[PDB]
Amino acid sequence: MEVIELNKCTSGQSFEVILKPPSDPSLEEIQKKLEAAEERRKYQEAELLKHLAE
Amino acid sequence: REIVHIQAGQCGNQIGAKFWEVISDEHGIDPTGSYHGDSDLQLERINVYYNEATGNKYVPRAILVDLEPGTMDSVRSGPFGQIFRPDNFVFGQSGAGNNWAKGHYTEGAELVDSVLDVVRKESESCDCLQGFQLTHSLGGGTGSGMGTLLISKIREEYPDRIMNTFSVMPSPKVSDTVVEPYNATLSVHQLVENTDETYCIDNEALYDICFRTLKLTTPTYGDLNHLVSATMSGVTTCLRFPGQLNADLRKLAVNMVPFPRLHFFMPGFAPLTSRGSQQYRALTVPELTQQMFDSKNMMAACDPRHGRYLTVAAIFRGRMSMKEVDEQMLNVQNKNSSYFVEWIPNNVKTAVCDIPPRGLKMSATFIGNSTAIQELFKRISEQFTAMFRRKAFLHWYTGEGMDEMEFTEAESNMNDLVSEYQQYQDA
Amino acid sequence: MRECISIHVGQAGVQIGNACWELYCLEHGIQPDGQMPSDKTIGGGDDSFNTFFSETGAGKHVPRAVFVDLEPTVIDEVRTGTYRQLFHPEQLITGKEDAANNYARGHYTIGKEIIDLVLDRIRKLADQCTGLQGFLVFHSFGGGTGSGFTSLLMERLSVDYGKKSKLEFSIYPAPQVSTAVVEPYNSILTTHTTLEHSDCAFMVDNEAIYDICRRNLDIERPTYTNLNRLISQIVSSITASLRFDGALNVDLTEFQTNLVPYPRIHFPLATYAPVISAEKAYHEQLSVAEITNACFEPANQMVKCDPRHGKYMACCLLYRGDVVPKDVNAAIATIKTKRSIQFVDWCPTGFKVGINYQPPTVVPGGDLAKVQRAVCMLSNTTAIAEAWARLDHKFDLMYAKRAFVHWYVGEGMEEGEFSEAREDMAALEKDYEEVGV
Amino acid sequence: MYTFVVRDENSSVYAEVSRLLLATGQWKRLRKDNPRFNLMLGERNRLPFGRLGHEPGLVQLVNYYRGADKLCRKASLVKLIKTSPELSESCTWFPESYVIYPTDEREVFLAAYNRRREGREGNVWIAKSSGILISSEASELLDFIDEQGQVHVIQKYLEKPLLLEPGHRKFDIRSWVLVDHLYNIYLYREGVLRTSSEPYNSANFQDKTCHLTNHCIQKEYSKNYGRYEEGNEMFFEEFNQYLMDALNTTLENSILLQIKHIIRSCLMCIEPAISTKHLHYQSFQLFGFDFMVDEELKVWLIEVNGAPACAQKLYAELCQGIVDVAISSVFPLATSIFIKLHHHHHH
Ligand SMILES: *[C@H]1[C@@H](C)[C@H]2[C@@H]([C@H](O)[C@H]3[C@H]4[C@H]([C@H](OC(C)=O)[C@H](OC(C)=O)[C@@]32C)[C@]2(C)[C@H](C[C@@H]3O[C@@H]3[C@@H]2OC(C)=O)C(=O)[C@@H]4O)[C@]2(C)[C@@]1(O)OC(=O)[C@@]2(C)O
Ligand SMILES: Nc1nc2c(ncn2[C@@H]2O[C@H](COP(=O)(O)OP(=O)(O)OP(=O)(O)O)[C@@H](O)[C@H]2O)c(=O)[nH]1
Ligand SMILES: Nc1ncnc2c1ncn2[C@@H]1O[C@H](COP(=O)(O)OP(=O)(O)CP(=O)(O)O)[C@@H](O)[C@H]1O
Ligand SMILES: Nc1nc2c(ncn2[C@@H]2O[C@H](COP(=O)(O)OP(=O)(O)O)[C@@H](O)[C@H]2O)c(=O)[nH]1
Ligand SMILES: [Ca+2]
Ligand SMILES: [Mg+2]
Ligand SMILES: [Mg+2]
Repeated sequence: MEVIELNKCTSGQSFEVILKPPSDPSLEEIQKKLEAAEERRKYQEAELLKHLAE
Repeated sequence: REIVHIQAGQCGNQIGAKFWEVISDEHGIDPTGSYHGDSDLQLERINVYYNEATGNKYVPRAILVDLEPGTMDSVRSGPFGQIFRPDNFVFGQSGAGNNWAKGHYTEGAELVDSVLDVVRKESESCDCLQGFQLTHSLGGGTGSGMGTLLISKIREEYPDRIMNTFSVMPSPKVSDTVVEPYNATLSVHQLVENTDETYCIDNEALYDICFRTLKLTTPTYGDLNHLVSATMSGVTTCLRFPGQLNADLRKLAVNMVPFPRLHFFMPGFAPLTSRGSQQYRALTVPELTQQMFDSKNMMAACDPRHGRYLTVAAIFRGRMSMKEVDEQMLNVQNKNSSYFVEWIPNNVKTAVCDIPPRGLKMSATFIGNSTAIQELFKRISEQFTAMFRRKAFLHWYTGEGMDEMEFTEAESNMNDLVSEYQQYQDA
Repeated sequence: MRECISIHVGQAGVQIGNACWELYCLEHGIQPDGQMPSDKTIGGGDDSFNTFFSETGAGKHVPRAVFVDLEPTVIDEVRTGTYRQLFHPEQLITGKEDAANNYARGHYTIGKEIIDLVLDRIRKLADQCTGLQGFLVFHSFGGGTGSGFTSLLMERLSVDYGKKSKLEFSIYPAPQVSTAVVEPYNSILTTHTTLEHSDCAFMVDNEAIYDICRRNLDIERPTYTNLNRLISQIVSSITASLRFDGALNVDLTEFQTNLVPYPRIHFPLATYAPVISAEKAYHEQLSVAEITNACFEPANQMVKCDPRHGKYMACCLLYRGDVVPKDVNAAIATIKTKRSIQFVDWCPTGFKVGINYQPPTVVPGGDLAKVQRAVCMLSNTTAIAEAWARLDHKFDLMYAKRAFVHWYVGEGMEEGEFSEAREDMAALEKDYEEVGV
Repeated sequence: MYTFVVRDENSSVYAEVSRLLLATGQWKRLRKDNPRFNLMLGERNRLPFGRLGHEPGLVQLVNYYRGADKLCRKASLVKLIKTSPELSESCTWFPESYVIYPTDEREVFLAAYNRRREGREGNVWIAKSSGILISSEASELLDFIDEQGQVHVIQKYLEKPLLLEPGHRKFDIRSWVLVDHLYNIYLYREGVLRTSSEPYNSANFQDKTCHLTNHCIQKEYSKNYGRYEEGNEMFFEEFNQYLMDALNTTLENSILLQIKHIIRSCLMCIEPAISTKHLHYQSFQLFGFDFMVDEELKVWLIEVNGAPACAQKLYAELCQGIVDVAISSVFPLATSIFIKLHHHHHH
């Protein structure tokens, strides 16, 4: 019912109609996670190569 | 995204040769290595299996291995024998005498470094090697013993690449020697640890398909191999032609293998039609779908109804209604939902390739990770124990330096594998 | 004028990117070579379309866009496609092998290797900006790259561009076109890690798009091409306010202001109408009332759910074509009496309306018919949480058995991250329920 | 073959439906959590509606309407009638009621309570929730609600009920209503009068045996249970004969016209909020409407039950009826017991 903020231009228009009213990780921390994952992959591969060495 | 193919021993080289004949035909490559096809769809991913050589030739990225020269001489003189890179024929003279120990520890140990040198030469010419595929039997000595030795060595040098195998399981129904259960058990022990994907091709099933369905009273190994090479073509279609699903070895593994040890697949193929008047009969998509899921079309002698599917890959080939394919695949799952584990939602994936195989207007290849595969390993285990109880025929192996303990360990791990399937069959 | 950089990650992100920039070019009259005859300010400018396009001295209009994929064949099609002249090589980044539908492989293993290169190429674009607003990020939930690399990228963008807004266009997985069994894992993993870094995310369920194409475009078996052209129309409707003159949603901050009162609950539902087959011989053109009423039909939503059984926090209506406020307000008045629309007690019951007189542009030879008027409704309704429930249920079924988990642990991810992500989702479902019931 | 799942084990109605479905040989019961079903016989609480209708190749149907609880909870029903212009505050067939919370319409209730007493007219009230207190004193009613510690409703007690003879007994009418996926409203032709066996006593507003007609309460505290009819259940043939013999009228005219009007009015009111007409899944549901009849043969709605049991005598027919119009209508297999409620007056 209540229409507000009516704006018009050559390209179109905009408005609001109200019916009724109401009632971060640091760079170092990121680097740490990626390197810790790489270390776990590295450890896994080392354990495999040791197993194969046996 | 290159794959390196290896074929070891008599069975391995004979199915291997057949495989290259089949896919060469599909990709338009003749025995000389020249492309004579009429579709760029044939060449779009031909790099996966073929190296491009001077003169615009295509050479299989294939390494042929055996501890005796016999079979590989026959491959060389075969239909497409000329296509293979001559430097990739690596062979000894002694043979392995159907002895896993000879293939794995003595005779094969002497030859394995030569093979690895060829593997390395091929791998170095790869823009981005995705992994390896091995064709071999488990019942003999070379394919079984030396094949699993190679797999172990390859994993050591390429620990971050995918290892894929087409493994022919032995059966008393189609047997060369009594020690096949020993060789197979020793090999499964290796495969459980060192492969990502293993296609279990049961000679029992291949024979029964030839006898019962295809009405062949007396199948030869060559007739068994037609089924295998046709199936191999089907299961590798997604790797060889443009597509969305399972387009590489790793993505297939991620889709098919929920637990690392349970990576043994039942392959299937359709249509399988006996000769006569019905061979010309037109097949419908509903008929293809029903047949591909039929136990009589499976290449591993296991009853799918005796277990549950963890994962399934289905691939249709030929001109057909994509809508109809989707509808029929959904029908199978919805009409037989109890046989698909409910704790892996949407575990059936379907691909469709335009290019059909030779001699068929349409076909379907099935790849199932079913807990019913435990029946296969139980069979080998029982056959193993019947002999091992009395240490029968063990002298063939102890003579090559092996101890009884290594047999006990192999048996225990294969029995662990069986119980692991049963666990998820009941879950 | 303030610039926006678009980032397209993985196959879905890239291919949807292709459709959007094709459409943008058609809408702005930019040719495949980047020339724009109507642009009289040669070699520069601060017009509204410059938000998405930079200009070269030779008059080439170049997308402020970066394409990244961990495998080259999809971006290679961009490199040799019809719009290959539009992009500068440095804008197109490719790796050698992909994330294999594995979040951990995309985020940790391959992501670590390529993230710095991507940020360098993004920095090059940012340096060309006088007043960078922020980023529009296109990706799938289900892919290893779309899920894994995106969440890493989003984290780093918050570090390197702390004051900039970040919007997502995210493809939610549907079995009918999906390529992996583990896509529920990847979806929940990327949502957990991305949540704090995204200001507003527009989720598109391939299920909904697939069925709209079958139902309204009579396509028996929709392809990504069919899906993406429809998606691009919706995306264009949403970004039109950034690329044309107007007073509603004119910058990225306003999207958050207008659609997202609660930061975590930042997933607005998009509903679009009309979708009409170009092969439809006889079509009676739909009125403002008819297309507006269609915005409250679940069959037209980008995610199948039921807003009657939730609550609204905000609602925007974005019209394109022959529309005037009088007909919009009349339409809303009657709809409110017929339909169940319930706002949360702490928000006003109302609608922000934007109209652009230019009707929707359709790709020549495409599936969509030209219409005289179309609308995209953006509503922040708690009902979209139905999508999280479905996803979390599939997650629980598999994770209870640890199915496929070894693939992720094998890439160096800790198993604990699964449960941490799942716990974050459980909290999110709780947040929605508290607000909506 | 169609497939279904059972997720409410305590439901007598749908246990029977399940039995009937299986007996056709064209239905198969899957495990509780198998998602690949055609039919869900769902749980009463937190039914996962959000997971329905997302299975390609499966038309999915469920035996509950999402949102129907607005009608089927004590406090929700009052609010629904009061706030809906279809029904309105001046609704003639719903007793004057107020929603009251412990420590809300408490102050509004007391305003009405006064002139009730300050006007030489009855002023008995009843307080309840989904533990019941009938009283003449406002303070007794408001005190009782807080001591219970639960959301409650305070309703005008019908002091002039229709009393069956012999016995001078109170009763209530249960009607079973089936709403299918097309929102057809089917009234089961068999209802039941759940009777008191104790004479109605306006002097003492205890002896719940004569004031509360619940089938269970009569069983425990009433010395005369089963006296006048088996199980304190009188069915429509007998009740109709009574009305003809005693009051010179019929069940259809004096009572059923009103009952059909009330049912249709209630369900058409919430139809926009719960209809599954254009939804990705479909709903049907069985309701139990409870009615009071005063001595002027005016019908009053008391409550709506979203998960009704049935009379032992009527289980077979009703459950078979549910299979016929609600289930087989969606999933066809390889004189009607219902009255379809529809009315289109032009004005
Ligand atoms: C054994 C003999 C059984 C093989 C034969 C041909 O190469 C095979 C053709 C194949 C036949 O299939 C039948 C009989 O139903 C059969 O292969 C079998 C049974 O495994 C033949 C005769 C054909 C006809 C195939 C075309 C089409 O796909 C149908 C069928 O194969 C399938 C999938 O069932 C061919 O045309 C094959 O050439 C020989 C020579 C055989 O005699 O020894 C072989 O090594 C053989 C298999 O190549
Ligand atoms: N709508 C739409 N969805 C797509 C498209 N491409 C892929 N998808 C969806 O995205 C999901 C798979 O993720 P992708 O984007 O293909 O994978 P990716 O981002 O490249 O990651 P990886 O390939 O694993 O490295 C599936 O659910 C697909 O249905 C597309 O072009 N359009
Ligand atoms: N306003 C009123 N006037 C007169 N009697 C009333 C009344 N409200 C309730 N009653 C009596 O109290 C009984 C029980 O009321 P109520 O409807 O709360 O119980 P209930 O919830 O168990 C019925 P159901 O088992 O069907 O859910 C009614 O059957 C009726 O006998
Ligand atoms: N399908 C098939 N199986 C074979 C073939 N040759 C041998 N086998 C099986 O393989 C086992 C013997 O192994 P083989 O390959 O001959 O020994 P190897 O040369 O030492 O590897 C037995 O189980 C045989 O049944 C063949 O050509 N086809
Ligand atoms: Ca300019
Ligand atoms: Mg041999
Ligand atoms: Mg990809």
